[PDB]
Order: sequence, then C-alpha cells, then structure tokens
Amino acid sequence: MNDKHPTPDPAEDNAFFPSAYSLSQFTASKSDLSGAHYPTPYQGGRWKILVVGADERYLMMDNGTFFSTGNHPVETLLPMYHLDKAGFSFDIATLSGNPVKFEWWAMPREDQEVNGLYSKYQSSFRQPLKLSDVIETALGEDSDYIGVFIPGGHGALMGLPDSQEVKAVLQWAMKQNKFIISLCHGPAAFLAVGDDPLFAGYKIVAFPDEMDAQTPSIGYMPGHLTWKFGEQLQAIGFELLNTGISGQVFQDRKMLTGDSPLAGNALGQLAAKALLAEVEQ
Repeated sequence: MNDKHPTPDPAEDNAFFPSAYSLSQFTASKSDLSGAHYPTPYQGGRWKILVVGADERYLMMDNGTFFSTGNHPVETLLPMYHLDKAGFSFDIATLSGNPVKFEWWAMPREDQEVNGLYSKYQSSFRQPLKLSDVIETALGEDSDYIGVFIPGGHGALMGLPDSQEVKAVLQWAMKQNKFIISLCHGPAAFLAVGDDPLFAGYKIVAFPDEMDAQTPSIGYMPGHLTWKFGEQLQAIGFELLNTGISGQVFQDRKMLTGDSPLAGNALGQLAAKALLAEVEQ
C-alpha cells in the first residue's frame, strides 16, 4: 500500500509494474474527462484520424530490468473521446501489426465513459493495422486522414523514435498540412525524422527529462531510462516549453501537444476545437 518496491509482472521475467505506492499517487479510478460537448459536430463521414500506438510493453532499464509499460490509456482515450464527440473516426496502427499495448495499471476501472469509448474501439486496438499498409494505401495527397495521433506512455519510446515508417507519416503530415497530435512521451516519435530539419523552430510540451530521472526513487519504474528523449528533441530543433507538468497543452500551427498524463482532457479539447474549425470552412 505504501510499498515502493516495483510490482513484479508475472507475464515476463525480471519485469515490473509500478510500485503499489507510486500507483496510488499517479493513477486514479476515474479520469477527469469533461467538456466533450460539440453542438454541431462534423457529419461528413469522410475525415478520420490515424492513431499510431505502441506495440511493445517491456522497456529495458539501465539496470537490466524491464519496465512493464506501453501507451498510457488515459492519454490515449481522453483525446479520442473528444474527437469522437466531434464526429471523427479512427484507424489504429502499430509498426509490427501486433496489438496495441496499454499500461492497464493506469486504466480507470470506474470511469464509465472511458470504458465505454474503449469497448467501442477494442477490436481495433487488439487487431490494429500495420503501418506499412497504411503508408502504401491510405496517405498521399488525398487521404481521408485529417491528422495523426501519437499517444504517450513510455511504450512510445520503443520502435517509433527511429522507425523509417513514422518518418514517412510525419513527412506526409507536414507536406500535406496535416494535424500532428501528441503528448507526454509520445513526442519521442518525432525523432524518427532523423537528420531532417523538418521541425526546426517548432514549440512543444512534453514530459520533462528530469522527472523521468526522479520517479524510480519511489518505484514507479524499476530502473532508469537509458537515454533522454527531451534532450534529443531539442537537438533536432524543437523548443521544449515546460520545465514541469500541469496538464498543459500548446498549439504551434498544426502541431498539438500535451505535457504529461495530466493533459489528456485538454488535448482532446484543443484538437476538437482546431479540427472542427478546419472542416467547417
């Protein structure tokens, strides 16, 4: 209950969920979903959003342990919930085709709306598309995709940040003037652009590296990250706006970001406002 020892995951060897103590501080039985009310949504039936989820749950720490992670389900479903109320569909993909892996220990078991949205979309989360297939068939200059969404959670740190596929999706989104939507550890995906000065000068919010440095001290993670996405992102031209976390978001042109597992509702609101304005015109 106050125990700060990481909790062992029985599915995998030397792999740990967050500690009981850290769970009682960073997770909650209900989300803060609110304001998802759009008196005139989009009813064209055309525009939908492409979600790029994490396909791995086990992230390797600097001490040889696995952190039992993945996408954060609040960060994932709160923005989708707003966009859904706004009249948009989603297609879900992972790099491998393998099912999207969420931090279930973070899922609010008492939030009816959040669990509602998920039962609606579980089949796509559980049998996602394969990003290569989406890229080959569903992009180009007249896509039905109005933008790409990259949820956070430490699962976003695996595969995505050096994937040549994400690179294609980001390059596509930029050249077709499309919305890019991310929060927390999700912006690590942006590093997939490699040496491309594509995002130079862009301003975002993201989980602060120094908080990642500190959270193991209570057993949130069974070790430390082997690298720092914050410093890399700055190294490719991004300007990180936030020293701490507060649920904050920011819009730089069509780039929409949130700072932490607190920013889900706000990112939903932001994206809904922005995309509704895009399509009503």
